[PDB]
Amino acid sequence: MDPSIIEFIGEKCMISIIPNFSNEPLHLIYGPVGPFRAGFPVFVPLWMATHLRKQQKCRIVPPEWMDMDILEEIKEEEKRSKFFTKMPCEHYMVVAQLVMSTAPDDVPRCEELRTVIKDIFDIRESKLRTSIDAFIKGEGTYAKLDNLTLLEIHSVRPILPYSLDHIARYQQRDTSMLS
Amino acid sequence: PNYYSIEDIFVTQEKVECRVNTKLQRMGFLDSDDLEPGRTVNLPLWYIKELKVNNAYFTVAVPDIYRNVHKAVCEAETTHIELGRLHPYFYEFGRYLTPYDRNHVIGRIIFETLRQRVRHLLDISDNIEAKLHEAGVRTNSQYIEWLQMT
Amino acid sequence: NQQDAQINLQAVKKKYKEFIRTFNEENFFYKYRDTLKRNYLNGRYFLEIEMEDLVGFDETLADKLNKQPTEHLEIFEEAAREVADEITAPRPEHEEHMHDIQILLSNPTNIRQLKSDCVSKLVKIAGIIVAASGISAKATRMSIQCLSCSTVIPNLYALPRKCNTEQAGRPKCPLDPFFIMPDKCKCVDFQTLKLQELPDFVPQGEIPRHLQLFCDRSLCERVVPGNRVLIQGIYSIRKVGKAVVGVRAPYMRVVGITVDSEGAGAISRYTSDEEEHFRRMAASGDIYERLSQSLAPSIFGSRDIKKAITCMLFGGSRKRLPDGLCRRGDINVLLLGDPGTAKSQLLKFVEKVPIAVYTSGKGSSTDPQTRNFVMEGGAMVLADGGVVCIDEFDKMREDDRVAIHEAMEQQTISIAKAGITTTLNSRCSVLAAANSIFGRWDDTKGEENIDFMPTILSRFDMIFIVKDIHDESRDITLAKHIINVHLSSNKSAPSEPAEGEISLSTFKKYIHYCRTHCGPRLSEAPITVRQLEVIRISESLAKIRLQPFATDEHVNEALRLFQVSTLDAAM
Amino acid sequence: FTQHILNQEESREPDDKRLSPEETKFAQEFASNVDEYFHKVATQYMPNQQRGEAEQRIVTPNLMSHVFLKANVAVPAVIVGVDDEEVDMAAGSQHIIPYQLVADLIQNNQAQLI
Amino acid sequence: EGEQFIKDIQREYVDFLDDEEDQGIYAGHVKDMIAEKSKRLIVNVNDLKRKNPQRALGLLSNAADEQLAFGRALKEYASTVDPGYAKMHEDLFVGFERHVTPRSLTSIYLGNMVCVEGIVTKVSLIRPKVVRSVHYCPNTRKVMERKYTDLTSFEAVPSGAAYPTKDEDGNLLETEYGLSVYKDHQTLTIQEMPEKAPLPRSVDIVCDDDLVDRCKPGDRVQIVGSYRCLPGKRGTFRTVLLANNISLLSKELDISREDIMLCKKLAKNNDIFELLSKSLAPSIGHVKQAILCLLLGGVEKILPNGTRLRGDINVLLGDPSAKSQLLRYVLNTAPRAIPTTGRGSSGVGLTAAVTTDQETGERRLEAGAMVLADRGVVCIDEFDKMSDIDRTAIHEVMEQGRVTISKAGIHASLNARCSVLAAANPVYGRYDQYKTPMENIGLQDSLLSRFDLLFVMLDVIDSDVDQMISDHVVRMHRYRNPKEYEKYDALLH
Amino acid sequence: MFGEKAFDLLKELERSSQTIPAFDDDGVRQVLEEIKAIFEENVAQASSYNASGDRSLWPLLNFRHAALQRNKRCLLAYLYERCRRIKALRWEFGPIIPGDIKQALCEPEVTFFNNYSKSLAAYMCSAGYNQGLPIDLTNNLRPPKSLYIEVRCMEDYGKFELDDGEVIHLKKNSQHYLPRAQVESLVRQGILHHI
DNA sequence: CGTTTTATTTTTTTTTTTAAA
Ligand SMILES: Nc1ncnc2c1ncn2[C@@H]1O[C@H](COP(=O)(O)OP(=O)(O)OP(=O)(O)O)[C@@H](O)[C@H]1O
Ligand SMILES: Nc1ncnc2c1ncn2[C@@H]1O[C@H](COP(=O)(O)OP(=O)(O)O)[C@@H](O)[C@H]1O
Repeated sequence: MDPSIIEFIGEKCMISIIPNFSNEPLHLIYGPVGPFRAGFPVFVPLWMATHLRKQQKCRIVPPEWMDMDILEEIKEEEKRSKFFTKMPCEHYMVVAQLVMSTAPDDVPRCEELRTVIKDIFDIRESKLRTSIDAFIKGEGTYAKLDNLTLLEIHSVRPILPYSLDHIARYQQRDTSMLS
Repeated sequence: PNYYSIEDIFVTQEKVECRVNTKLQRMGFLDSDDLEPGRTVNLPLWYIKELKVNNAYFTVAVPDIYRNVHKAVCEAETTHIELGRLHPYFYEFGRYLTPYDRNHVIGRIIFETLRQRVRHLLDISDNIEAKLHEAGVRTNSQYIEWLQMT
Repeated sequence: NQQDAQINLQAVKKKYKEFIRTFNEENFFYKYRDTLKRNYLNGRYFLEIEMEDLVGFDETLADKLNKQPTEHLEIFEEAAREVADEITAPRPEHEEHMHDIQILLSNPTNIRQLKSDCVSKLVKIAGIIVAASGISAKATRMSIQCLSCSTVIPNLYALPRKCNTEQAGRPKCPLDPFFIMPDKCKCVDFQTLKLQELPDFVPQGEIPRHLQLFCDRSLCERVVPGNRVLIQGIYSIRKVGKAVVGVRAPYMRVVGITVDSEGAGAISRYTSDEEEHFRRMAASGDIYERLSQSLAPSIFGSRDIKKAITCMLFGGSRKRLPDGLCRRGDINVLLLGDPGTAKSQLLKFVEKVPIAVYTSGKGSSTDPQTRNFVMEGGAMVLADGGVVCIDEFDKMREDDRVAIHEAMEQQTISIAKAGITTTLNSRCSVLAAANSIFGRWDDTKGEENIDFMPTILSRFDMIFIVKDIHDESRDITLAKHIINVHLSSNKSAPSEPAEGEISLSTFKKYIHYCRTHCGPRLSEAPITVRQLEVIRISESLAKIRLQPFATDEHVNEALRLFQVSTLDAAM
Repeated sequence: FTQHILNQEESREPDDKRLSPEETKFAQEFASNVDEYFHKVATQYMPNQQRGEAEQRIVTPNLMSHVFLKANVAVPAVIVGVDDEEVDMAAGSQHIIPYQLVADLIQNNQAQLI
Repeated sequence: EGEQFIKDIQREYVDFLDDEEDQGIYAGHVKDMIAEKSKRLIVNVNDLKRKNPQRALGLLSNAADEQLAFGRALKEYASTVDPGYAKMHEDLFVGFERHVTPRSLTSIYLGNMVCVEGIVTKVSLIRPKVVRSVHYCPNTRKVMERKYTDLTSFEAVPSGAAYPTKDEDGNLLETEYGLSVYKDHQTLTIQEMPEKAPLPRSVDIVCDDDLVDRCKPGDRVQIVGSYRCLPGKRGTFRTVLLANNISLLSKELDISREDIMLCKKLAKNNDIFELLSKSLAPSIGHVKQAILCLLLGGVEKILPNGTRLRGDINVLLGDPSAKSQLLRYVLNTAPRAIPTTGRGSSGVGLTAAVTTDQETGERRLEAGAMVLADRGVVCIDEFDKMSDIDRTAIHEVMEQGRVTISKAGIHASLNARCSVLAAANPVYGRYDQYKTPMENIGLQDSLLSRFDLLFVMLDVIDSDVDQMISDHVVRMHRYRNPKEYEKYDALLH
Repeated sequence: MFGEKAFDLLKELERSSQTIPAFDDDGVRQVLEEIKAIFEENVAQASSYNASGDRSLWPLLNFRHAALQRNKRCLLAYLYERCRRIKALRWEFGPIIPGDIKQALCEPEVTFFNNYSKSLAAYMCSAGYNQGLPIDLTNNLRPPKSLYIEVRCMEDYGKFELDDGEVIHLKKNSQHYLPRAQVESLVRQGILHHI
């Protein structure tokens, strides 16, 4: 439960990017990567583009859920989210941070992007105050993950469970109740 | 030896004045070798935390805020009742108390108050709630930088 | 939808809403957007904004906005609701219902500068609050049986000839069968607020002018008199015309005031390092006599006898009993003497050093609107926790000298102008100051300083007299205690360097902890009945040494201070 | 959990799977510091009957860390070991619980954690 | 008959009428055989919400219309059980039992039945208002009828107008009275209880026939009400709260025939003088035995077809400085018995010629201060200094105890059974018999039996009583304290 | 009274919060010298035939137990409470830089201290390698640069730097020809705005 | 064979009257 705990995680994901110099002073780091050639895109984890874009080395354009129309349609797809909805990579609220930090110095339209995603994040979390006004009666055996994303549940992780324990002291005897 | 507590000298030391069925012998701390059936007998808990509740020494009795007279309407008045800091151990008296008085009736009440918090702290965006309250503020205050360096 | 300019919609159509949805820079913090969320931490139903962020977008709305905000701020209302009500649920599955809102704006000006030209216009000025009314009423709509439509209103006529008890065949119903039905209504607040101009803009040869104000919903219960304001309003009207020709309406309303935080006074209405400041000095058991040169922190007097203040400001203890009485936790002390001793300015400072008022005699002391008889009250106003120190007891009318006898020995208060009985009391006290007859030559002899009663010399304690005693040794010193003390007018800062004779504000809150903990007590233990009845100062020292308890005669230190007084009434 | 973990170790001598040695050298380091500092807290007239490493001291018998479950198994209702209701499992959803009841699937690593 | 839930809402109160609470506790033989006929039942919301919580909300958002309904269900119940308590067909209002400061009625609670506590004040004029019109057609002789309404009762009004005539044809048309009934109406206002104040803001209420002035300006109460406001602001607005019950807090008694049985049995302990004398002021030697009758007022005596003799007692005595912290233990506890300022007038019993208040006024501020203690008692200080004008106005009283002044105001006579005390100061100190008793005070002996004693109060500081004074007065000062908070119980001694 | 006195201990850490000049061992002294004095209170009827084991010393036997009870666990705290903030700085440094004072050392606190410093020894043998390396965990995670340039700080204090340097004067401008081998000590105890 | 009715408050100077050590 942290700001960079996810960033120990989410940037592990890997996507096709462009390098604009070829293989480095060494040729290839062994691992899933293949070596590098300018003008030839390469898929990598995303904790190098730090050391490219801040290094003034090469560009990148994103995945396709990272665009306008698909998310300008998911904005109405989640009408079904009386449980949950479509999940484009389930971390588009963390990657977009570091993407839109330094990438959009050259990217088109980093804004409607930003607009909708904030227009999607908290609103999916309003669900998570409201659907909690459905939660009653010691429902340990009722919960919801079915298309939950990655970045949200931490924001309730520390609180209610460390409450619900010394509730759960009460959640055999005679007619009265017991804990 | 405990699910420990900050006030282990105010933890089991809040005091009640239960009456008496039978005689007494030599209280020691008090003005005492024999006293009456039925008396305002000040009783700070701990020695009677396991002192033979079934025995003919003491009776059904409550400090009456903890009696139904407040609380059994504080379950109907469970709507905007305030508690402040008053009788503090009020999520937790019964965690010991409830059967020990042996009026078999008030186990529901405290739960009935505090399970309300499943729909109190939506709008959140005693000496025990303090911890989780601090935490509730804190985690969001740092989720703030979970956005960015901000 | 006349979309050439002045359109009815653009704002709520796309624009101001989208400005809101554009107020967006990264960190994911730069928002005019989550503000109201943390307003919704309670249901505050408002929000604050600027007058120079629209300018960060454009130069076209700034001029268009400020002209007719009577329209724009409700356009903004509609944008607000129709945007924010999206937020109760992402998709249709949470809403009790929506509700109502507020929007709040933010170079100053004055009152003698704004006239016929400055009408229907928004302004920034600054003044000083005076008083204002209560919180009554106002709605937006309701309806009538006769037609049952929500009576749409332009401004916060009276249903002309159409009746609508009408379409029953013929049988008609002219001239208003309109019983207004408030059970269908809405509801708002009011205060009618007020200002006075500065003390800098020529009220001297002229008169200080002022005007009236007008508020709406949540901005009442915010402001009380004796405060200092900046504001934005409107120059608007109430009357009609063409009054030998047309004299008419001043007032303003509010939009978004911004008040002041004047420096260091207002721990009044709206740290632990300071507790470390507090306590490590009291760790030293050197406060009793150290602060006997502090209460007059910069000048001479009461020096070896100032120790007797240690009991009074902390006081004793209002130790109630099982029986009737509520004892005299309030207890009184005296001063008396001639002028020249700095006795005018010393107590002048004492108001600066908890809470009170200070002058003497007839100077505190026994409306044409909405037919209610106001009565602002008596003398416990600023003194019920506050205490006072004043001159001119006998130099005062004897009509307002019964109250003192009721006030003081008991707080035996009552009311009899109209037929109801204020049963008031207080934890208050007084000191007396003096320029009565013949001082030290009087005090040793008998009893005529006050020329009416022997009562006084009744329920008072230490008798410490102010003199200008001839002492040739001290003559030169107080001949030299007085020049540069006056001259350069310079004694401000270097009193605070002392160990514990310092820091008036820190002292204020030292004390307002010190007494303000509980009702501490004493231990087990010429000596007459009244002098005795000082027992309350037996109680004092546990706040002075900050004990729980103490015994009789270590605190008869005060008796060494009081036996000084006993020589006045020795025999 | 220096307190009663030694019960588990004297129950099972937990093998390379469960515990590790250096943890059990903390037993040395624990009793050394605690008793040889206690040697100057109360040892002048130390206890009379409960004199050793005392009876009442425990950190965490609560197996009650109420826990979120990473659904990454059989999307049909694979019903498995837990003392509360276990009906209706699936690869996304969850029936939230405490740790006391599933010491089973994560010893299998059948199930997972969020 | 709005949205047709109305009858169903009526049924839900009628559905209050089935088993042990209704069937055993509630009404029928709970009011009617105790024979009060007063429509008003006590409601207790926690029960109704335990049955029909939706209907516990049915008021709290719209209490405009629960009232014809409640009355309907009641007349159905009382009208389908008792035929005696049924020839009073009117609304027959009921209990309806959020306390906010009269300062915190803030646009809202409209439609809500909510509470505020405060002062009775400006208790005002009483005037009935009219319900129906029992109109007659004396040629055709048909007693026809026309009901009326106001917002102060419901939402609507009729064509509220002149009692009609010449309406049908011009036949014999005239009223009939004694049947066209009327409704006792009262108006007053309330203030916050002043101690909370930092101008404290008031409220305005309106009443009805069984709600009519249960106490007085100079009392205070908890009172529960709805809210409206009728006028049409800018086509200003001003409100009033209403739809009320009554309660009261500043009184004193779970005293049925048990507590009398309690008070009898301990009678026989003969020297209660001991107990009752050491009862209120153990915080004080000395008197308390003697105090007895200033509390008790006195006794009543009437001759057949003649006159009477006044009954109660008046005495006071002392060295300067126990006399101002003494006149207590009854000023607080005694029912409605008031000492006064000490040197006070404009209210002992005079008009005080000051016609700068309402521009007229004959009796407009004619009154005194002992009739508030009618069948009570009084004390004061500063008699030793007080004026001799109304000393005259005493000599009437201690002789008679009825006040009979007519300096053109009016030829008064008004009951009073009151007693009262005085002050002292020795104009020369410690002289009581060496000089003499009398006129070490600056006083008068015309008042021989006016007061009912010549008594004395004395002191000297001593050598022999020196440590006696020390050790007892401090025995007090530390039996003042606990174990002999800030102060627990002081037990021993 | 019977130990209501940790409520007094709370202010012993006041300046010693994150700006700790020095700490104090106090609040304890006769608080300890009572406890076995009142073993006499605890021993008085202890196995005495004054009553031969009957009613009137059961209820306050529990007191004798309660008195014990509150004794030991605050005595857990009295250093355990002190061992926590210790552990922060004591992860912020291995045995490089122990306490600034060691003046409020509850005299055999070294018993726990070294042992606690040596509970890490378990971890240490496994940490770094199977044989182990006292491993960098808390300090100078610069992506490290060349060894020999001087230093700037933000008024560190204690001057306890045991690392191979001539004299650094561990404050802001502890600035001498300082290699990396010296400067590997501390980061966030008043130090590192800057190099 | 139609289309309209209705409110005022504070200060003066005289002749009355009334206040304190
Ligand atoms: N026997 C006693 N019992 C109780 N209190 C006493 C006794 N003797 C003296 N005292 C205390 O001495 C004080 C004497 O001052 P006190 O307030 O009585 O002045 P006073 O008698 O009202 O003065 P004056 O009558 O001149 O106005 C009282 O407050 C009282 O509490
Ligand atoms: N010891 C002193 N220290 C400082 N100022 C003094 C002293 N004695 C007299 N004064 C002067 O006396 C003045 C106040 O005199 P004051 O008490 O008003 O006389 P009175 O009481 O007759 O009005 C102050 O301005 C102050 O300068």
